[PDB]
Amino acid sequence: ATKAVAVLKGDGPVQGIINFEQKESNGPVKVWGSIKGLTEGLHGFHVHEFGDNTAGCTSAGPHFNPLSRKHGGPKDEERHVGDLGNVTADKDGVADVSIEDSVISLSGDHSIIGRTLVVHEKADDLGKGGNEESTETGNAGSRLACGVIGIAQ
Amino acid sequence: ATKAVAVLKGDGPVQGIINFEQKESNGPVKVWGSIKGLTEGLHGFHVHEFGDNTAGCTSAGPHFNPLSRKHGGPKDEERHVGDLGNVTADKDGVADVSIEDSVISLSGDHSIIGRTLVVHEKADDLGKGGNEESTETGNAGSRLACGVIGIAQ
Ligand SMILES: [Cu+2]
Ligand SMILES: [Cu+2]
Ligand SMILES: [Zn+2]
Ligand SMILES: [Zn+2]
Repeated sequence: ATKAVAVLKGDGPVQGIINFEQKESNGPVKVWGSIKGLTEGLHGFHVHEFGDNTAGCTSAGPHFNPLSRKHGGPKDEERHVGDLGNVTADKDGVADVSIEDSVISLSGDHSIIGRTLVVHEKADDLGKGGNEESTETGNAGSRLACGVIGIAQ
Repeated sequence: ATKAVAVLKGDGPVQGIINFEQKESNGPVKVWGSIKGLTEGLHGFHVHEFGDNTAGCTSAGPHFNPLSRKHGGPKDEERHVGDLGNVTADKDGVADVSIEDSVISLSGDHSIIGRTLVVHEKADDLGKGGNEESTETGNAGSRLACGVIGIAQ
């Protein structure tokens, strides 16, 4: 598709809306929106594999990683397709998202449509942490809110 | 995908988990699971165009209908790809879904992945209602619950 949307819900006060836009298949996807209820600071922002939220966010699985790479920042080469990095929430706990990614897409093999967008408790270290977790989850912590990425108009 | 899941939620007491499985790209989709909190009776059950949930099920748009055909039961030529008929809830208000559709798919053009599955307040007059409106919604009343269809493991 060329436009997708995800409504982030969770158990806590964390909630938000993230829009995805892709002008043309080969093109980079613009991810933009707002999330409220976050502690100020950095928070992991990733696209997990399954858009299954039967057990809330835990059922979403691990990072969408079809090229079986290790975890890293969104500008890194070795990285999961879903590693979108961190989003910063201000003093009022609001994160006005604005990422532009070229690895994820809204069509094809790397299509995130049907998968789960997840916002994390802590910062993602982008794989520069030094331990096994770093190159697997980036040590981002628990999943505060998540939502299935769907086709929008 | 080969498997997908939809967790139905709404602003009322209605909810449930619907599963879909597709053995091969060109075969029929097994749809199954149950909904609770419904009034005893038949209930419209269709796949709507958008997986947009920013405004509850309202933002889901009309029934998924790529081939621009008229509304109808699932057993018709002229029917919407998204017309899955009606489910029936017992006097507990539980509907046990067990459909098998050949028109909808979990991949390709008719892919329902990333869209919204909706359960209605009224029974679907499977288009044979003759109401000009009938040929659009089949007079299924309001959307009690809905969910963006996602890829599951
Ligand atoms: Cu994550
Ligand atoms: Cu409907
Ligand atoms: Zn990752
Ligand atoms: Zn229809």
